[PDB]
Amino acid sequence: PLIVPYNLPLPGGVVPRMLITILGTVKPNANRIALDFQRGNDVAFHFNPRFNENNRRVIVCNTKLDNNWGREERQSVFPFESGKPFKIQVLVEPDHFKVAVNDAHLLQYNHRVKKLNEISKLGISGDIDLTSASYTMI
Ligand SMILES: OC[C@H]1O[C@@H](SC[C@@H](O)Cn2cc(-c3cccc(F)c3)nn2)[C@H](O)[C@@H](n2cc(-c3cccc(F)c3)nn2)[C@H]1O
Repeated sequence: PLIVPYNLPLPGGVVPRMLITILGTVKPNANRIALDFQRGNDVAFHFNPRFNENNRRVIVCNTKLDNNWGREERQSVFPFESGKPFKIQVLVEPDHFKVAVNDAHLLQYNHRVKKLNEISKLGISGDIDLTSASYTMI
């Protein structure tokens, strides 16, 4: 494969028990990946693996409101590797997004944007070959 950046519409927004699955492969020498769950111009949930921030690998999560980034939430557990295939699963739960990578729980992100049914796009960006992006209800 899909063209990156990729826009996946989420019809009617998100809702608890919606599971979003992203399959791809990290490029060689990757620097960054981003998933952006968007409410119009706002980013309800930005999930941003950084492969070289001051020579460290870190996951940064944040929200962008009225074009302003908020307070970052950081996770140093880092399950991605340059050149390797991955699966990201984002399960919407009542009070947070729950993220697993390669079937292992990674992090939760509490809902800052609370109009879940207005979070109606997922952008997928950065240093990946994107194989598929889809959603289902569990
Ligand atoms: O906030 C999140 C934002 O970050 C900024 S970079 C600056 C901050 O990182 C500053 N900062 C440090 C800290 C902090 C807090 C505690 C400890 C600590 F060490 C540090 N708190 N704030 C970044 O451009 C943003 N962005 C990334 C992308 C993007 C586009 C395409 C592909 C892709 F993969 C990503 N588009 N926009 C977005 O990721």
